[PDB]
Amino acid sequence: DFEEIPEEYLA
Amino acid sequence: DCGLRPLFEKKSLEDKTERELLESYIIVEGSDAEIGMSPWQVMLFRKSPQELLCGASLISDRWVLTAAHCLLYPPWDKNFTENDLLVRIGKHSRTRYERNIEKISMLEKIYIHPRYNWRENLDRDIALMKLKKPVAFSDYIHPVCLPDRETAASLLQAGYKGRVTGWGNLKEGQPSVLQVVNLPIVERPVCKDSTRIRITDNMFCAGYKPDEGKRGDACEGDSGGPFVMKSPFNNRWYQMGIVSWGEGCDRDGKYGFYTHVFRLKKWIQKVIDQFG
Ligand SMILES: O=C(Cn1c(Cl)cnc(NCC(F)(F)c2cccc[n+]2[O-])c1=O)NCc1cc(Cl)ccc1-n1cnnn1
Repeated sequence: DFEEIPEEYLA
Repeated sequence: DCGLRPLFEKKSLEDKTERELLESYIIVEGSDAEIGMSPWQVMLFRKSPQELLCGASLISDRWVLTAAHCLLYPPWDKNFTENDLLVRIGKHSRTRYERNIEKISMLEKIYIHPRYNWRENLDRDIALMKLKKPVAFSDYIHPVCLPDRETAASLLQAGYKGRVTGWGNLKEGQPSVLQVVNLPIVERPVCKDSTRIRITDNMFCAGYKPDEGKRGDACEGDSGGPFVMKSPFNNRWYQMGIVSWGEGCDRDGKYGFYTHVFRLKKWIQKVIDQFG
């Protein structure tokens, strides 16, 4: 149930 | 400037429970933290799946302290590497992406104490994480201080209270916001007599005795978080311990065990000036 974080950090 | 919170010490405002700590210098059963109450609180976030991994603390603009078992623990098949995790600083809400407040940083390198004992009792449960790039401080992001020999000697005494914070379980129940609880340090003999686990000088335990009425303890997900104390000498917050282990959560007769930060400062210093 975690809110999606920006893709800039996931990349 | 470590240990001075932008929203409290810097403005000469006190949080609602620090007085309790001061009066003693002579997360289960906790409460919601106040905004900016623990600016050094760090959340170790796992990329896939996106979930809470552990707590941690900010000790400088580029270094984060946590518990070794948060990254390496063979019994539970845990062996995370740099790219498996993210560091979320300045947070309050557990699950929400706090836009314009929190800062997510990537890991450059992980350093686990060479003599960390995961096989037996989590002796030397400590690890350092170097961030790829410096995190900018703010009202919600600020480093805590590390104790020196004198600070440890004067504050690490049975009866003296410390503060533990984390987004871990509320019962042995996920919190909406960062939780906090103040707990008294317990005499070594009592800590030893409460468990069959072998205790070392690299740990200390804390929590209320059954006859003390009050309760509280860290729980799953709080590991790696800070156990801090506010020095009555210079009014700065010092991280004296790291949430390490316990048998269950908040059980009568049991206590939480924390990594003795000062005892391992030699290693911390060595790592920081050698690789950082
Ligand atoms: O769970 C952990 C870490 N952790 C791990 Cl990795 C293994 N065994 C734990 N408890 C069982 C034990 F026998 F003691 C113990 C201690 C050391 C080594 C092996 N065992 O077997 C333990 O607590 N930390 C979270 C935590 C910290 C505190 Cl300070 C208090 C409670 C808890 N929690 C313990 N379980 N959930 N939360």
